[PDB]
Amino acid sequence: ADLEDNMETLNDNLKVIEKADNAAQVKDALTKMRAAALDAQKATPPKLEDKSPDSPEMWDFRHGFDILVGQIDDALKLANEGKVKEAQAAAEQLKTTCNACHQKYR
Ligand code: HEC
Repeated sequence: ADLEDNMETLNDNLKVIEKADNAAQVKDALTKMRAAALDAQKATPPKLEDKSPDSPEMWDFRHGFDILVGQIDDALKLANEGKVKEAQAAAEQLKTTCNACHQKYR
Protein backbone atom coordinates (compact mmCIF):
# COMPACT_ATOMS: atom_id res chain seq x y z
CA ALA A 1 0.00 0.00 0.00
CA ASP A 2 1.00 3.65 -0.12
CA LEU A 3 2.80 5.66 2.54
CA GLU A 4 -0.39 7.30 3.81
CA ASP A 5 -2.12 3.96 4.30
CA ASN A 6 0.89 2.55 6.12
CA MET A 7 0.94 5.61 8.38
CA GLU A 8 -2.75 5.32 9.22
CA THR A 9 -2.10 1.68 10.13
CA LEU A 10 0.72 2.68 12.48
CA ASN A 11 -1.33 5.38 14.14
CA ASP A 12 -4.38 3.12 14.46
CA ASN A 13 -2.49 0.20 15.97
CA LEU A 14 -0.58 2.43 18.34
CA LYS A 15 -3.85 3.60 19.90
CA VAL A 16 -4.92 -0.05 20.07
CA ILE A 17 -1.82 -0.88 22.13
CA GLU A 18 -2.59 2.03 24.49
CA LYS A 19 -6.13 0.64 25.00
CA ALA A 20 -4.53 -2.78 25.35
CA ASP A 21 -7.04 -5.02 26.96
CA ASN A 22 -4.85 -8.26 26.79
CA ALA A 23 -1.28 -9.56 25.71
CA ALA A 24 -2.84 -10.92 22.54
CA GLN A 25 -4.13 -7.50 21.46
CA VAL A 26 -0.76 -5.83 22.08
CA LYS A 27 1.12 -8.48 20.09
CA ASP A 28 -1.33 -8.29 17.19
CA ALA A 29 -1.10 -4.51 17.08
CA LEU A 30 2.70 -4.52 17.30
CA THR A 31 2.87 -7.10 14.51
CA LYS A 32 0.73 -4.92 12.27
CA MET A 33 2.89 -1.90 13.06
CA ARG A 34 5.96 -3.91 12.11
CA ALA A 35 4.59 -4.73 8.64
CA ALA A 36 3.30 -1.20 8.05
CA ALA A 37 6.61 0.29 9.13
CA LEU A 38 8.64 -1.95 6.82
CA ASP A 39 6.23 -1.28 3.95
CA ALA A 40 6.46 2.46 4.51
CA GLN A 41 10.25 2.24 4.50
CA LYS A 42 10.14 1.35 0.79
CA ALA A 43 8.15 4.39 -0.29
CA THR A 44 9.35 7.76 -1.54
CA PRO A 45 7.74 10.54 0.56
CA PRO A 46 6.37 13.66 -1.21
CA LYS A 47 9.10 15.95 0.17
CA LEU A 48 11.74 13.73 -1.45
CA GLU A 49 10.00 12.93 -4.74
CA ASP A 50 12.63 14.89 -6.62
CA LYS A 51 15.58 13.26 -4.83
CA SER A 52 17.62 10.26 -5.98
CA PRO A 53 16.93 6.86 -4.31
CA ASP A 54 20.51 6.77 -3.00
CA SER A 55 20.49 10.36 -1.77
CA PRO A 56 21.53 11.07 1.84
CA GLU A 57 17.96 12.19 2.55
CA MET A 58 16.45 8.90 1.43
CA TRP A 59 18.95 6.89 3.45
CA ASP A 60 18.12 9.07 6.43
CA PHE A 61 14.45 8.51 5.65
CA ARG A 62 14.98 4.76 5.56
CA HIS A 63 17.05 4.98 8.73
CA GLY A 64 14.13 6.40 10.68
CA PHE A 65 12.27 3.17 9.97
CA ASP A 66 15.18 0.94 10.99
CA ILE A 67 14.98 2.64 14.40
CA LEU A 68 11.18 2.25 14.59
CA VAL A 69 11.26 -1.42 13.65
CA GLY A 70 13.92 -2.03 16.26
CA GLN A 71 11.82 -0.38 18.92
CA ILE A 72 8.76 -2.32 17.74
CA ASP A 73 10.67 -5.59 17.88
CA ASP A 74 11.89 -4.80 21.35
CA ALA A 75 8.31 -4.18 22.39
CA LEU A 76 7.42 -7.53 20.76
CA LYS A 77 10.04 -9.29 22.90
CA LEU A 78 8.58 -7.69 26.04
CA ALA A 79 5.05 -8.65 25.00
CA ASN A 80 6.09 -12.25 24.37
CA GLU A 81 7.76 -12.29 27.79
CA GLY A 82 4.28 -11.69 29.22
CA LYS A 83 5.22 -8.16 30.34
CA VAL A 84 2.25 -6.35 28.79
CA LYS A 85 2.59 -3.06 30.66
CA GLU A 86 6.29 -2.69 29.86
CA ALA A 87 5.52 -3.43 26.22
CA GLN A 88 2.86 -0.70 26.18
CA ALA A 89 5.31 1.66 27.83
CA ALA A 90 7.82 0.83 25.12
CA ALA A 91 5.17 1.54 22.49
CA GLU A 92 4.75 5.02 24.04
CA GLN A 93 8.47 5.71 23.69
CA LEU A 94 8.19 4.95 19.95
CA LYS A 95 6.43 8.30 19.45
CA THR A 96 9.78 10.09 19.65
CA THR A 97 10.75 8.29 16.45
CA CYS A 98 7.46 9.17 14.73
CA ASN A 99 7.84 12.85 15.59
CA ALA A 100 11.49 13.06 14.56
CA CYS A 101 10.75 11.83 11.07
CA HIS A 102 7.62 13.94 10.63
CA GLN A 103 9.65 17.02 11.58
CA LYS A 104 12.15 16.54 8.77
CA TYR A 105 10.08 14.85 6.11
CA ARG A 106 6.35 15.30 6.68
C1 HEC B 1 9.79 8.33 8.71
C2 HEC B 1 10.90 7.46 8.77
C3 HEC B 1 8.56 8.11 9.36
C4 HEC B 1 8.30 7.44 10.52
C5 HEC B 1 9.30 6.66 11.35
C6 HEC B 1 6.91 7.60 10.78
N1 HEC B 1 6.31 8.34 9.80
FE1 HEC B 1 4.47 9.05 9.95
N2 HEC B 1 4.71 9.95 8.21
C7 HEC B 1 5.86 10.08 7.46
C8 HEC B 1 5.62 10.92 6.30
C9 HEC B 1 6.62 11.45 5.28
C10 HEC B 1 4.34 11.28 6.33
C11 HEC B 1 3.67 12.02 5.18
C12 HEC B 1 2.93 10.97 4.37
C13 HEC B 1 2.19 11.54 3.19
O1 HEC B 1 2.76 11.56 2.08
O2 HEC B 1 1.03 11.97 3.38
C14 HEC B 1 3.76 10.70 7.54
C15 HEC B 1 2.45 10.88 7.98
C16 HEC B 1 1.80 10.37 9.11
C17 HEC B 1 0.39 10.58 9.43
C18 HEC B 1 -0.64 11.51 8.75
C19 HEC B 1 -0.94 11.32 7.27
C20 HEC B 1 -1.59 9.98 6.97
O3 HEC B 1 -1.07 8.95 7.43
O4 HEC B 1 -2.62 9.97 6.25
C21 HEC B 1 0.14 9.85 10.55
C22 HEC B 1 -1.23 9.67 11.17
C23 HEC B 1 1.39 9.23 10.93
N3 HEC B 1 2.39 9.55 10.04
C24 HEC B 1 1.61 8.47 12.05
C25 HEC B 1 2.82 7.91 12.41
C26 HEC B 1 3.05 7.15 13.65
C27 HEC B 1 2.05 6.86 14.75
C28 HEC B 1 4.39 6.79 13.63
C29 HEC B 1 5.15 6.18 14.69
C30 HEC B 1 4.66 5.03 15.41
C31 HEC B 1 4.93 7.32 12.34
N4 HEC B 1 3.98 8.00 11.64
C32 HEC B 1 6.27 7.14 11.93
C33 HEC B 1 7.08 9.48 7.80
C34 HEC B 1 7.30 8.66 8.92
